[PDB]
Amino acid sequence: KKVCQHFLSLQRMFNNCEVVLGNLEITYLSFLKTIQEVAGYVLIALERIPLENLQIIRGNMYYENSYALAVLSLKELPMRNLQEILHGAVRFSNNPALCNVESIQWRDIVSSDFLSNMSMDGSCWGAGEENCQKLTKIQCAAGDCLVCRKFRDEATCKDTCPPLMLYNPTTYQMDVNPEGKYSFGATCVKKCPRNYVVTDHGSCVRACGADSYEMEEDGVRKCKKCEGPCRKVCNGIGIGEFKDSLSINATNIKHFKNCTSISGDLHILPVAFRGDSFTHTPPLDPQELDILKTVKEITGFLLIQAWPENRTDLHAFENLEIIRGRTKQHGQFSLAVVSLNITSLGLRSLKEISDGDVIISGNKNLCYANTINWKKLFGTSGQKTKIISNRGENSCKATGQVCHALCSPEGCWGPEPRDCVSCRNVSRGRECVDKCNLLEGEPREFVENSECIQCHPECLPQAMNITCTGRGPDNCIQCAHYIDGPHCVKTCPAGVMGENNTLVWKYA
Amino acid sequence: DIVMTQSPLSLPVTPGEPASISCRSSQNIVHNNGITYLEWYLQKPGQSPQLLIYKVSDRFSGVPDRFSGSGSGTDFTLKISRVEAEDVGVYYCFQGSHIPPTFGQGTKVEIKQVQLVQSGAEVKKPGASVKVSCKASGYTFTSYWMHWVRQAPGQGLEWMGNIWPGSGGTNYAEKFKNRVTMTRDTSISTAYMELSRLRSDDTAVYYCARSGGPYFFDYWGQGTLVTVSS
Ligand SMILES: *[C@@H]1O[C@H](CO)[C@@H](O[C@@H]2O[C@H](CO)[C@@H](O)[C@H](O)[C@H]2NC(C)=O)[C@H](O)[C@H]1NC(C)=O
Ligand SMILES: *[C@@H]1O[C@H](CO)[C@@H](O[C@@H]2O[C@H](CO)[C@@H](O)[C@H](O)[C@H]2NC(C)=O)[C@H](O)[C@H]1NC(C)=O
Ligand SMILES: *[C@@H]1O[C@H](CO)[C@@H](O)[C@H](O)[C@H]1NC(C)=O
Ligand SMILES: *[C@@H]1O[C@H](CO)[C@@H](O)[C@H](O)[C@H]1NC(C)=O
Repeated sequence: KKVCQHFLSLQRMFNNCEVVLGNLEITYLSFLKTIQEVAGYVLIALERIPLENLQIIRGNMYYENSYALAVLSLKELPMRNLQEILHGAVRFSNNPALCNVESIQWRDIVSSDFLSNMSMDGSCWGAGEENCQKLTKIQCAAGDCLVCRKFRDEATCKDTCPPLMLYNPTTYQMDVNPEGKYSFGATCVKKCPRNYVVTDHGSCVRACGADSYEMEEDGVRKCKKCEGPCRKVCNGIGIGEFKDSLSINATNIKHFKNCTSISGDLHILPVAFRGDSFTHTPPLDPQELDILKTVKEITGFLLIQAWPENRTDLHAFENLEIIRGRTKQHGQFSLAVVSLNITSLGLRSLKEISDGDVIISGNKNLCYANTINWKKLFGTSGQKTKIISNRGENSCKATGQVCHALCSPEGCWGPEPRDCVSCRNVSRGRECVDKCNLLEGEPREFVENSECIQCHPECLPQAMNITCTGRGPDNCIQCAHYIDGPHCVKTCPAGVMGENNTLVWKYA
Repeated sequence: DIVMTQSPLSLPVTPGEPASISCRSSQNIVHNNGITYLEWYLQKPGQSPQLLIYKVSDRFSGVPDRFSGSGSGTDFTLKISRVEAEDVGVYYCFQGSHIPPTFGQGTKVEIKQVQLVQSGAEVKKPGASVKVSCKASGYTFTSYWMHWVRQAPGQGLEWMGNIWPGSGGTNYAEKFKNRVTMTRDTSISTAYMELSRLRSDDTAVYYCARSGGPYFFDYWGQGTLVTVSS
């Protein structure tokens, strides 16, 4: 069954389109004959247009509001099968030339949406007396139903396709479904066909790039949630449209919105904040630097020569972790933070400087730069830092500008416990607390390879021994909430699916 | 280029009078970003040009409020409510919105720290090459475009190109695309200008102006006159 979404384009794309997952947007010559069911609304804007096999209009989308059958300004338009418009209101307006349609009622083709049924310009339906309205009401809708209410796998009608994953009482866990079927359009599919992906809902779609990302866990591409900002290859300063750009001014800015993996080498320069007259760019607003907070990888060198004076650290690069030196400044340096006014270095994420060296000079008020052990950051043995001309180490120690004692001697990007390459005790995600909340604390987390991992929220804290041995409801040792078998769960499974989608009562 | 025609030419003004110089552009001085790059550069007789109205109607720091400017579309003008001996000189209605900057004809008004040190004046022969140096001190050299403006005698200022000391990128003008070479020595902070294939009409004063933030040629060099004849 061909599936689709100027006129000639849709004319040659709807030539077959037995079932349309989008909308019958026939706008502005008899190219369609077998459009059985449309999963959406029908933007039909014309005299001789069969539309004979159009049976169902699901109204997944609308022109303005509940506009299922939108028309305007078609006597020979026999939509004789258009006898049930599901979840939509017929917008059958401005029909001056349409004939034989006035005699037939326009409401039985709709169900429970007569409030939004306005119409203005026993009984036969369309052109020619050979066709009839074929009343059936005054679960099949348009006329083992031929067309189902929600989902028709092969011949049967179902409100929901068999889920791709099914609870298994044998393993005391919610498992995958051996008979798992992806709900593609109105038909369940053992495997998602037409090279489509596995959407969060289970409804196969060919574009899941909005608020999500594409991931291949099995033989079929599957769309998963965009963990923070997901991957977005983006051109850097010197490669691409910015080939001859000299910095991230107020022109190439925004072009870096949600740009995660910069494919070039960023050129933060004083000319960016001052603005450049020759290149016709206005001064860069310091608040616009938060656009660069999305960067997590630079396959080049991150050169920073100017920062807003109201900012005491590199907050715009707090998510920058990689500075892979495919292109290097002066052939030696990848991170080139030079002559800034940063009190703390601020690169609390920076963990992998692969190729180039590091020069951190002119930071008259940055002390923690020398404290870091940069042998861990370097990815090769030919790299050596050039941290000189910073704030005096002796004066820094005397003034107390030394980071927390709750940090490993490995170093630190700043005074806050968030900014520390390694911490003396265990670490709570971004930060590193004095100790995990093993016995005292609200999060009541647990130690995992020297890292605080908060226990599953549906397990109650234990005030005698450790709150939970491992992450997840199973490993929690105390559970005031209900428990499913030997594991913890939110509530007992009641409305679940079994061998034939049976409601497993389970236990009380 | 853009013909920056000026309504008055060599206009003489008596002191204490509202002088007005109107300059019109062949094309609309309006850029995509929406800011009109129109500037009025004071060039005192035998002196490096200095900016006055950094915009169509703004004012350069250190320039008194006596100078004013107003205009829209293609028609612009400059207003000088009070004129003194200082206001004497040549005013160049400059445009930056168009890719090649172009100065006006030159309305010579008459009567009816950072410093860029240039080289010395030299006299060469046609077909030779003249390197023109411009030492830069007082600012971060690899942070400002090193523009290379020229002023042919008996003619308005003609742009010839620039160079970015940070990366060495140069943008020669179309008339000088295949004739000139703009280099620089970062270690010792000068930018040179090797103009090869000198010609009879190539005599000019090659100012090494420095592009500012929202205005062009914020600073300038003294000017290296290069007279060439056979
Ligand atoms: C501001 O960024 C823009 C690009 O966003 C740069 O403008 C480019 O300049 C080069 C020549 O230098 C032209 O070939 C490109 O067409 C320009 N691009 C656009 C979009 O106009 C500009 O150089 C940057 N300014 C600074 C000071 O770095
Ligand atoms: C550049 O760095 C200096 C030193 O870190 C900043 O100086 C501090 O500014 C804050 C904000 O007013 C004052 O409360 C401190 O007393 C200053 N410390 C000293 C002793 O200098 C300075 O503010 C930064 N630049 C600008 C202009 O923000
Ligand atoms: C990135 O975030 C911006 C915020 O304006 C958004 O418009 C854009 O769609 C996002 N890109 C993604 C999620 O790929
Ligand atoms: C964890 O913190 C405690 C309390 O400050 C301290 O005694 C202990 O040594 C720390 N553990 C380490 C550093 O491994």
